[PDB]
Amino acid sequence: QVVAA
Amino acid sequence: IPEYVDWRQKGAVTPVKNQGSCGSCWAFSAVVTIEGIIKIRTGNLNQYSEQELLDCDRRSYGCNGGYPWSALQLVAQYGIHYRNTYPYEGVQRYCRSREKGPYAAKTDGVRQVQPYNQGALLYSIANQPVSVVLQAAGKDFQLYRGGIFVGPCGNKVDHAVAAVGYGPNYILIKNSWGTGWGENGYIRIKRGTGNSYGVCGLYTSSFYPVKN
Repeated sequence: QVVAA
Repeated sequence: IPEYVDWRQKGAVTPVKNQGSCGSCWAFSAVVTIEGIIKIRTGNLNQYSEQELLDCDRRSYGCNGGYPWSALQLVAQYGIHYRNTYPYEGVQRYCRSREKGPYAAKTDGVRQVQPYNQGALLYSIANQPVSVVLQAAGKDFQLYRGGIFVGPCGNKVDHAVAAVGYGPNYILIKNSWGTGWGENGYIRIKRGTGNSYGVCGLYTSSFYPVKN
């Protein structure tokens, strides 16, 4: 989890 | 290229901003590279509108996300207004460029730095501020209060920021959280680690505005 914003 | 580069010393970066609860990092990031290349090229340092990129970039997603390469492209194509005439609201609303009359500045293009290549990024930063992404989700990055940050962090990039300098062992970054985060709003990230991704994935995707 964690990606574009 | 020299051993130290710091575009703040050349008077090419404006005060640190705070994006607040809007995922508008991408627009903040794109705007410090427009402010820097306009000063480099015209001698004038001005603040430009993050809100305009947030309302008007149809490829990006307003708050909750976007692309500084997409934002940079809109300014080459159309242009950008001063921050004053289009202030930050922290909320995406209708695109209002038309209503605010003529663009204050315009760019000629967008280039990408060759990824996973530290020397390529450092040569671009020696020429102008660059938009850069990194993994900012770990509480180590969030609780950064100063020093050269070495991690721990993975490479799951999620935050666009701008690089405005470098030194022998770090790259200097302008973040958009307050002046109270980090080093008055800045972070020096370890470089020269031999990791092609860069610390926290910093060499994953970097773009800069071309102005003629």
